[PDB]
Amino acid sequence: DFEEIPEEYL
Amino acid sequence: IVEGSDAEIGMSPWQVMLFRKSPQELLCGASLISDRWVLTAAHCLLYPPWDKNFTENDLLVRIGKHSRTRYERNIEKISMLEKIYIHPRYNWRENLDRDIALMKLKKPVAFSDYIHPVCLPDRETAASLLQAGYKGRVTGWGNLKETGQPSVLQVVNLPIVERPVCKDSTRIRITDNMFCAGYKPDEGKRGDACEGDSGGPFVMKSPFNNRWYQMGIVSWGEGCDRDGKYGFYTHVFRLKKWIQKVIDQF
Amino acid sequence: EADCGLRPLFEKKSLEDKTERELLESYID
Ligand SMILES: *[C@H]1O[C@H](CO)[C@@H](O)[C@H](O)[C@H]1NC(C)=O
Repeated sequence: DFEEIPEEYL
Repeated sequence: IVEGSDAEIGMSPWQVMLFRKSPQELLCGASLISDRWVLTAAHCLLYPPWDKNFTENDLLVRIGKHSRTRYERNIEKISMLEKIYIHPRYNWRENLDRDIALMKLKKPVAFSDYIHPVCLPDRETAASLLQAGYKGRVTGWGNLKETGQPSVLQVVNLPIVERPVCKDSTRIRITDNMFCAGYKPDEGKRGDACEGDSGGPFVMKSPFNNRWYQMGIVSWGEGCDRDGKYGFYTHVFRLKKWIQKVIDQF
Repeated sequence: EADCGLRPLFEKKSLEDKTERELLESYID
């Protein structure tokens, strides 16, 4: 249920 | 946080969310104490009775957050861990004595309207404010009940409790490195930290210089917001020497 | 950080949040 974060943060 | 309320925007800009990379979950609370150092509870990282042992690359620090689950674009900053330092006499076998840890960020975080460090107490501050009946403030994205989860950061103000009442409320061995806070059944009002609030800050606002100080770290409790039970917090000023040495060293 | 514990959206603009007065009233000394 957590929105995905930017791939940069891995 | 049980029986607390939604935080205001920018109300606790030192609030950090420790976030697990995989799977993506809330790990714990934490606080920003400089542009590169984050304070949390050691049990957030190391708790072998539950097989918890996290290293740097297992997680991320999310700073400037308000919503629990959303990626708050253009507001939060997500940082990587360079190193974790747990108190070497942290006592996970027994009672979580010296429940404290530091994390160094890979790069400094930029301060903003939503991101700003809290102060750490010196002796006069602690002696001035750490008094039975004085209230501090605890914040977190943890459980709303002992037995769901909040949409946004929660806040609760709680009074510090006399040491004898703390001791008499529990069979656990309380140390000088802990204090407890919360209302007594007679007081009528309610509120506590809970599961997921672990690691986050207990702060007080000095009436002398009107700065916010982190006096405590959310450490443990028996159940949450139970009548006659209190929340237990790490005593930040008692562990200040260790904090200074680690920061001065590394 | 010599500016620690001063919130941009509150202390730095002389705004108070909704429950900080509750803490102040408990600081009876
Ligand atoms: C488990 O954590 C690390 C591995 O992440 C390991 O080196 C360590 O010895 C273990 N437990 C202790 C008490 O740190």
